[PDB]
Amino acid sequence: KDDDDKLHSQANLMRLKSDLFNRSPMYPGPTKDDPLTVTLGFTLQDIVKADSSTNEVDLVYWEQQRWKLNSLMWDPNEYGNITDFRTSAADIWTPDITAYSSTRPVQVLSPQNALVTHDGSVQYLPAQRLSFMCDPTGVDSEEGATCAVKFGSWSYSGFEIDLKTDTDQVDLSSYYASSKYEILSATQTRQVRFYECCKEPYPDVNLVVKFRER
Amino acid sequence: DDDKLHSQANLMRLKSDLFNRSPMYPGPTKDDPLTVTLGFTLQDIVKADSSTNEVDLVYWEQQRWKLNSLMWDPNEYGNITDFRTSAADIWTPDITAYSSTRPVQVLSPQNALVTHDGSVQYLPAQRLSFMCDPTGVDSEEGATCAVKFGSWSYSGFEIDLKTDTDQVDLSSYYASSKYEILSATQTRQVRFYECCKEPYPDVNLVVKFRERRA
Amino acid sequence: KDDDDKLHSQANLMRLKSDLFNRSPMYPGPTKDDPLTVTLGFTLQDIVKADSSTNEVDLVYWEQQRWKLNSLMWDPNEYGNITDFRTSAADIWTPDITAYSSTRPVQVLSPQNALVTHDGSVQYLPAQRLSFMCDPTGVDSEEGATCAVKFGSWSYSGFEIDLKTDTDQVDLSSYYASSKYEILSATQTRQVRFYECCKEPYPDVNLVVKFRERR
Amino acid sequence: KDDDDKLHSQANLMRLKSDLFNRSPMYPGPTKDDPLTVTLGFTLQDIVKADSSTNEVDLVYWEQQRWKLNSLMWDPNEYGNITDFRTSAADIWTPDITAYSSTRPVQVLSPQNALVTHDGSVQYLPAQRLSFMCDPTGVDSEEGATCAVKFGSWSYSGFEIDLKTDTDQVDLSSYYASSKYEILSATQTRQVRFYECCKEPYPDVNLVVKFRER
Amino acid sequence: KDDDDKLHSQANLMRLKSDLFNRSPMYPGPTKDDPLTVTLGFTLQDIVKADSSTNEVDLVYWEQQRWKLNSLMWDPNEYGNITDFRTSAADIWTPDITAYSSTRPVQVLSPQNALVTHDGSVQYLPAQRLSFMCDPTGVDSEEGATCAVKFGSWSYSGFEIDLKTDTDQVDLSSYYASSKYEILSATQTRQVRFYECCKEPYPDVNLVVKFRER
Ligand SMILES: [Ca+2]
Ligand SMILES: [Ca+2]
Ligand SMILES: [Ca+2]
Ligand SMILES: [Ca+2]
Ligand SMILES: [Ca+2]
Repeated sequence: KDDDDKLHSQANLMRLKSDLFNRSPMYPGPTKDDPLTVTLGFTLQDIVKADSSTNEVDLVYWEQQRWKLNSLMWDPNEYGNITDFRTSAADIWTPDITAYSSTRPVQVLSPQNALVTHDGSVQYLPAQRLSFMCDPTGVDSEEGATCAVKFGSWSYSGFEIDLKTDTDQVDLSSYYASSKYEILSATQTRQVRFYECCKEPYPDVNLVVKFRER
Repeated sequence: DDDKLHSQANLMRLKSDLFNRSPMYPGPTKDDPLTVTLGFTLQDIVKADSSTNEVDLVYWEQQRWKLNSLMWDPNEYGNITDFRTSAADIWTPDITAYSSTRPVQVLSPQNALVTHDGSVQYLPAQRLSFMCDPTGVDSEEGATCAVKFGSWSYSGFEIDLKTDTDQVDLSSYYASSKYEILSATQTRQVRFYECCKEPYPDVNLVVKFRERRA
Repeated sequence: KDDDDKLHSQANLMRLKSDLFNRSPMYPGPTKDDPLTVTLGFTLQDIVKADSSTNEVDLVYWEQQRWKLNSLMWDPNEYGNITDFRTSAADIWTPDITAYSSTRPVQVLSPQNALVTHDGSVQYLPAQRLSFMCDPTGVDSEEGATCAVKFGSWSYSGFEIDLKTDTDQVDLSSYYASSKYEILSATQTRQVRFYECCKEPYPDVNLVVKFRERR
Repeated sequence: KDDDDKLHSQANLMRLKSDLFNRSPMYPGPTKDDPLTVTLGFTLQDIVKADSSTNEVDLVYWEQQRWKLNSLMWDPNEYGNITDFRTSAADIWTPDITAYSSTRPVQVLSPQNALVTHDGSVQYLPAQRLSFMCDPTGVDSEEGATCAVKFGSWSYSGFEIDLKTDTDQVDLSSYYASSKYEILSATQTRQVRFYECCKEPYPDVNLVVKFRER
Repeated sequence: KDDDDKLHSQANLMRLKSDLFNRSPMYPGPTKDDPLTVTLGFTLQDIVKADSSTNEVDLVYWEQQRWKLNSLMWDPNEYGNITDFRTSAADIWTPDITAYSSTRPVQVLSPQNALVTHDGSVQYLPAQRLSFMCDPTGVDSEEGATCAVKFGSWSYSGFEIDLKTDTDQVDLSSYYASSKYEILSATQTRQVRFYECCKEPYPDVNLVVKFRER
C-alpha cells in the first residue's frame, strides 16, 4: 500500500545511521588539528532553592549545546532525502561541558537524545537541575542577590573545544512565573582563562543570575 | 503438559521474529509519524513544599501508540493476540514532564503490552516533583498548579499527542491523602515557537487541590 | 582424593546451570495457555517512620515469593544428585509483583539471589524498604492507626499470573522489639478485582497493618 | 633491559589471570558437597548518627571477608613466582553476606577490589555505612545504649556457607576519636540459628555495640 | 582539502588508541616487581557544610592524580606527531586512591576523562564532594576548627603504589570567596604507616584543614 513507503523511509533511516555509526570506529573527539566549536545557551526555568546555611543554590535550566562534526555528514539524496534525525546521545560524541561550581552532581531531567542534521551539526538540549556555590544574601532585599557559575570543557583547551554564545542574553521566556524567586538579570558571557603554567586559552561561559524573593 | 511447550515456543518464535530478525526501529519520522495517547490516573499528592514551591505527585501515565513493525498475524503465531514484554525490548516515546524539578522516579516494573495490530500500551507509575505554587492550599478555593507532558526531542510532525478524555482519572486517588482533589484535567494543546514552522503538542495536567480538613 | 570428588559436584552444577539457562532460550513469561501461580507472604521487620506531614509510612519487610516453572525442572540423577541451587535472580524470569500504592521507588536491602529446586519451584526473598500511602492518625491512641497496601502483578491479569497466600497472617516473628511502633495486628489476604471495562480477574494480596506508638 | 623484567612480570600476572578466569567458567558457589567457610570480622570506624525518632543508627565500618576456593589456587613457580594479586570484585565470586536488620541499602565507601593468594584464598575488605535498627535510649546516660546487628548469608544455610571469626574482638583501633559517640564495648560473636520449619543450621555473626555520647 | 589532514589526524588518533587499548589486554595493575608512584594534590574549592550533630563536614575539591605507565608510551613520529590525547577514564587503568574517613560514598562532580601523554604519563583530575569525619567544634572561634582526612590506595601497599605530593600546600586559588567558611590553613603531607598485621608500609597523603565561620 502506502505502507510500503513508510518502510522505505525506515530503511533509509536504519541504513543512514548504520553507515554513520557502524562504518567507523568512533570519533576520538577533537584535537589541535581537528578543532571544535561548541555554542552554549541557557533557558532558565526556575530557581528552586536558595540556602543560607550551606550557601548553595539550585537551578533548573536547559543547556543548548551545538557543534558540528564532518564525520556526521551525508547527502540527503543518497539517503532518501533525510535531512536530519533524532538519536540517543549515547550513540554520538558529546562535549564534556560541566559547571565549575557544582556542589552536587548534576541531575538530568530530560531524555538524553539529540538531533543530528546532514550538514554535520548536532543540537543536544539537556534539562538539568544544578546545585552550585552561591551566597543568597540580599535575596530578600529589593536589590536582590547575585550569583555566577562558569561552564566549559573539563578536559580540553581552547585549541580543541572553543565556546561561543549566540547572545549574552539568557532566555527567560520559559521562567516559572510563580517561582519562589524572581529574575532581575540573567546573562551569559563567554570568557577566556589563562594560567601561568600553560600557553593555552581556556574558554568558559559565565552565567550571572540576579534574583530576589517575590 | 504437552501443549504448554508449544505456546511457549509459539511466543519465543514470535518475539524472535519481531525483535531478533528485524532490527531496532529508528523511531518516528516526518514520513512515518506516530500518535501517542496520554491519560493520567492521579493517585496521591504526597507533599507540597512552599519553601521551594515544589509539589510531588504519584500517578500512572498511560501511553498507547502503534507501529506497523510490531504488527503480526495471530494464525502464524498459534492464536497469539497479545503478549507482555520488557519495555527495553521495544521503542518507547520520549515523553517527559516539562516542569519537573527532580528526575522522575519510576514506581512500577517497566513492561508493556503489545497487541497483534502493532499497538503498545505502556503504563508507568511515577513520583514527580514539578514547579507549583501551593499558596491557597489551606483555603476553600485551594491551589492550582499545572505541568505539561510532551516529547522532548520530536515535533508534532513526527510525534503527535491526543487524550481519550480531558478528565483525569480520580478513581484510584488515595482517600486519606493530606490533600483532596477539587478538579483534575488533561488537555491537549499545540504551541508554536516560530524559530520553527512546525507544531509542538503537549498534554497539560491542571490540578486544583486543598488540604484535607476533615 | 575427596578434593577430586568435590570437584565433580562443581562441574555438575556448572553443567546443570549451563543446560537449563544458556542452552535454553529466555522464558517468555506466563501466557493464558501457560499460566502460573505466585504465592506471596510477608515477614514484617520494622515500621521505621510514619510521616504525619506527607501521610506516608516506611516498612521494612522480607517478601517471600514462590512459583513453579516446568522449564526449570530437572532429574537429579542426570545431574549428580543435585536437588536444588542458589542462583542470581537476574539469571531467571521473576514475576512483576509490585506495591500498588508506594510513593517512592522500592529499595532492596538484600542480595538478590533465588533458590531453584528440581521440580522447577523457585523461592525468592527480597528484603525491602517501602514507603507507601498511609495516614498515621491515631498512632498515639490505644486503637492505633491502620494502613493497607496491595501487591500484585503490574502487567499480568489473573489469567497469566494467579496470586495467593500460604497463610493469611504476616510473620511477626522477626518484628523489631524496639521499633517506635508496636504491631496490634498484621494481615495478608488475597482479593480478586474486576473492572467494568474488561471481563478478566485481577488478584492482589492486601497487606493490612494496625500499629501504635510504643508506650 | 631493566624494563623487560618489569614488562615480563606483567605478562606473568596477565597470564595467570587469564588461566584463572576467562579460561575457566564462573564458580557457581558453594554446595552441600562443596561447603565453604567465610571468616568475618569488623573494624568499627564511626557511629555517625542515632535517630530516636525513627530508631535507626548509622555505623561506618570496614568488614573483612575471607574465604578460599581451590579454583583460585595456583603454583607461583609456573607464574614467575607470583604469590598474590589484587583484582576487582566483579572478576570473582563473593559470598552474599548481608546485615539482617538493616533499614537502608548499604552504601559502599571503598573501591571494590580484593586480594587473591596462590593458595586460593580471597580477602575482601569493603568499607560500608549501615543504617540498621537500634533504639538509642540511654545514649546520654553513663550506661549508654546497646544496639545489635546480625551478619550472614542471605541465601545460604550452614551446609553451604559456614561462618567464623578470626577473633571475637571487634577492632576499635581505627575508631574516630572525635565521634559524637564514644564506644563502650564492641563484640563480634558467632551464633547458629535453627528453625522448626527446616532441619538445617543458620550461622550469623552478631555484632554488639554499647555506646554513649561524649 | 584541509578536511584531509583533519581526516588523517583523526585517523592517526584512532590508530594510536586501538594500538594501546586493543593490541594488548587491559593492564593488570602495578605489582611489587612493577611498582608505581602516584602524585597527589588537592585544589580545595568550598567547604559546603558542617554538621555538628553527626560530626561530618563536606568538602568540594579536585584531586589531581598523575602516574606513568611504560605500557602507555608511544613514538609521536609513528602517530602523526600526536604528543597526547584525552580519553575516557574507563578505557585505562586508574588507581584506587580514596578517603579513609569518608562517611558517604563520595560524589563525582566532573566528567571522568584523563589526559594521556606520549611518555606514558596520565593526568586525571576528578572533582569530588566528600563527607568525612570532622568535629567542627571551634568553628565559631578565632582559632576555628581543625579537621583531617587521609588519602591513599585501598588495596595496594607501598610496595606496589607509593604516594607523593609536589607541594605540601593545598591549592586555595580556586577557593570560593563567599563560602560559608574561611580557610586558615590547608596542608597535604605524605605519611607512611606500618600496620601491625602486614609487614609492609602503607603511605597516605594527609589532608589537614583549619577553617572557621564567616
Ligand atoms: Ca579545568
Ligand atoms: Ca521543548
Ligand atoms: Ca493495574
Ligand atoms: Ca535468614
Ligand atoms: Ca588501609
